[PDB]
Amino acid sequence: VVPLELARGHQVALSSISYVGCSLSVLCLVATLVTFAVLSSVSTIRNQRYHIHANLSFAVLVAQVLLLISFRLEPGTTPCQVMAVLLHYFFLSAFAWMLVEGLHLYSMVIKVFGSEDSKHRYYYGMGWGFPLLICIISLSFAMDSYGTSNNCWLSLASGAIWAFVAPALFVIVVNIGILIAVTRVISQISADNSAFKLTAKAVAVLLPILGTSWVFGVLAVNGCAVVFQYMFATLNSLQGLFIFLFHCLLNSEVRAAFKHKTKVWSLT
Amino acid sequence: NTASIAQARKLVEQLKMEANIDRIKVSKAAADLMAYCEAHAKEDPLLTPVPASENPFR
Amino acid sequence: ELDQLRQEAEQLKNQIRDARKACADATLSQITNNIDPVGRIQMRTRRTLRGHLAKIYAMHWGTDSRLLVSASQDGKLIIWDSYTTNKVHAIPLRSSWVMTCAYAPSGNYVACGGLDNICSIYNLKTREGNVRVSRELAGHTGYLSCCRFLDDNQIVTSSGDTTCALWDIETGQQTTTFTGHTGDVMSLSLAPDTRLFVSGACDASAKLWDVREGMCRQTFTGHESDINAICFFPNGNAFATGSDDATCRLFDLRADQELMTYSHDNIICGITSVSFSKSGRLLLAGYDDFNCNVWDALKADRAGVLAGHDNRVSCLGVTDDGMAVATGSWDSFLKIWN
Amino acid sequence: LSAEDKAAVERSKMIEKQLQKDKQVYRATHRLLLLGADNSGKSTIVKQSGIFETKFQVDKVNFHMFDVGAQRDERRKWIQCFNDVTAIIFVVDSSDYNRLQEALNDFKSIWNNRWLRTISVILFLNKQDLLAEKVLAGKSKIEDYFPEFARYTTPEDATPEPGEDPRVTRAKYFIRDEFLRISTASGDGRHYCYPHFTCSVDTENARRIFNDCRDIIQRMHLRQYELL
Ligand SMILES: C[C@]12CCC(=O)C[C@@H]1CC[C@@H]1[C@@H]2CC[C@]2(C)[C@@H](O)CC[C@@H]12
Repeated sequence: VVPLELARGHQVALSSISYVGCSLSVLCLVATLVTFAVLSSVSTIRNQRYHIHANLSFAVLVAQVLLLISFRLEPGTTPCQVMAVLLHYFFLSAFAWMLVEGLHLYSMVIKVFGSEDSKHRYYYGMGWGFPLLICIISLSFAMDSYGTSNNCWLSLASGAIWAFVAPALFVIVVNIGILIAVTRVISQISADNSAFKLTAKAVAVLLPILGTSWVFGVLAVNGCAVVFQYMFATLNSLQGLFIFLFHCLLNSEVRAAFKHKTKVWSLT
Repeated sequence: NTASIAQARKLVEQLKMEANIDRIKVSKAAADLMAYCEAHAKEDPLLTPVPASENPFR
Repeated sequence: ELDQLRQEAEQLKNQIRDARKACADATLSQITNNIDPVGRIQMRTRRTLRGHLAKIYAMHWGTDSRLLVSASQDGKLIIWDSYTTNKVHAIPLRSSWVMTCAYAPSGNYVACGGLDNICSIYNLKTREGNVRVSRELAGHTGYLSCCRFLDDNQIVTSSGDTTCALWDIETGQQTTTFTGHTGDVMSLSLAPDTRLFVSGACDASAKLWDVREGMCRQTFTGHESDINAICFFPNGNAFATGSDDATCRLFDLRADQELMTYSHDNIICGITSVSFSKSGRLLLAGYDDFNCNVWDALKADRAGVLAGHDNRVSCLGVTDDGMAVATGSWDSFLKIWN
Repeated sequence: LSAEDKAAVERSKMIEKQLQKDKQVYRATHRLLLLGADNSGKSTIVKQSGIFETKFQVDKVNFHMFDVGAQRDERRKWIQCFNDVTAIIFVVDSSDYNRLQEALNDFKSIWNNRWLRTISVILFLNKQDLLAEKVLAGKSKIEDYFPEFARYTTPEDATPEPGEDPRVTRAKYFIRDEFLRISTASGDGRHYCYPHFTCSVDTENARRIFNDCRDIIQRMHLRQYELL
């Protein structure tokens, strides 16, 4: 498909916004990782969900740092192709991890009876490994399509895009279905009583951690892409900022644990 | 009933027994506590820190 | 009659309180000030055991300062060793809720109880086979609270029938009932001499009880709350009681009057467990404020905080040799300090 | 760790394996506490010396019910241990028009417990087949006991049983409203009440307890995820 990313009136104010968003995301994500690592002795941060959060944050952090390094790198040199392979592997891993989070949410809400079953091995095997299998099947046949004269990324006109867009679409449709079901359940619950507030807060919380903002990419690649690239670049990027501000400074569990840890530290 | 009078007699003889417990000055008890806490202080490895050599939890 | 009894039960109390007051002329705080304070204590846990499943209520040190026991809602009793953080036996039992543990002086018998109203002992050192039930005890229509071994043959216990009872393993019969308490009794401790023991109740009172003749020896003043736990001085002439009034006091046997008041403005949560050290200078109280506190028993001055527990503490004990202290909390964790 | 403690570590490993095996059974079971006074359902509900325990299987879900029959009138000093139950089943006679205010008072006392402001309560009902013949004949009309019967209109939301005069539905919703009036004054946290109507010889109780527990767990999980 024709890229049609930016030709004349959208190139600027795109790389600078990317830099600012990546810097803010990396700072907030390293802060979130430090907070998660420090607050690990408390028993309230012991369930499987916080493990998913930690792995997803680490994957997003490493992907953002790798992309930032990728921007400042010459094309047509072996490290560029190596780091492009790493780039698409890490992005696929992040997508798989958000899919795993969606599956966990579906099991926790719709299927409340059986939430606690110690599925650590299956969750890790679904998160990692699957991107590795996709990478090996892709590199068994497609190897020359890992470098472009423009800059070293995954090529567009070669036709080896299938390794990313198809899993993206699968995760997106699964996320849409799960979000629709959860919103229906929460609206049925909230109907027994401020109507906009609960649903708006729920969708805002669930947006930038489950990966539902990637739908804009399909419309950006094909369609009237003159006012949508701005949103596509100014949203998906600040994932670290959104995840920090919504699941470290506003979560109820982490605040109490932090207060208890501060009290313990000040006691002795 | 008879049970009430029995309880009355029981509490009466208990209270009468409470009237003679050979009450003595409480300063003697304080001095005894002083002596016990002073003499029995060396062999307590809680108030006085003990070296790690003579410690079985090292 | 009733009115005559009520009238007579006033001047006798007045004269008893007058006699108690006349004995006192200077409390402990006026005579223990020239002794140098203990100082800062930086005790930290050496190892964490963390082998349980749910909230715990009871713990007890062994005679040789090596083995200890604990109980939880899982219905499992586990004999536990601190030197090599191992375990010896796991005891399942019928009732899923138990709030009583006891280890005999001789490392043979272990007794457990709860609200099932049945007291069951276990023969650890069986002749030929595994560990099984030895003898059940019944006769109380209220929930058992705690029990403490006196010898390998006899055993005393407390229940929810506002009365205390001692039982003989042979013939399993209640030899001498202990009556004279209105509220429920939820605490009981023994003495180094196997002739006297005391218990506390929820009616803000404690009673001195004699094992042999079964006659209440001494009464005690109020505590403004319900007593949760009690202990006994190794010397055998004093003890400390706790309650939910966020205060602890020390009562000596000879004087029969409180001499120490352990109160701080910051603490408002109640007490749960009280134990003494070997020398008798330090006592530890398990507070409801998610932590434990030490107390210089000779004065009124906090000497450190044993924080580090994420849940409410239930039981706390000190080994016989007085070189370690163990605490238990509702988070199914066992913490021992050097 | 010389060549003496090699057996102890493997014995501890065996104990750990046994405890891990027991963990699944313990975690796959919900515990319920059944309250109530005399002349209530009790034996009839349990039909399908310290404490009694019975178990039932519904929709391949394990359940654990508990009750007492020897505790004294003082309900404190032992309610503290019941701080991890899923819900508290409450049973009310509701057939005899007397001895009803005390039930409401103890229900309020249980609801307003400081240490128990986390568990929900399922309000059960019984003796429906006894209410009908006692209300259709006027000898013990409820108006004398509660003078506020005149000021009562049946709620707009209703599911009346077929072939029932309006007086019996009015009495049923009267009892429901009187029971639920005290509940809404406090709470607004993580627990709600749940009125129900079941006969004595029925078999639908398990379904209602199942769905109520499912709703409670769903609400708790939504609280946990901060979404709600
Ligand atoms: C990295 C971004 C930004 C969003 C994303 O993560 C991938 C996507 C790939 C194409 C990039 C785009 C940022 C802006 C670029 C780099 C334009 O300069 C041309 C290609 C665009």
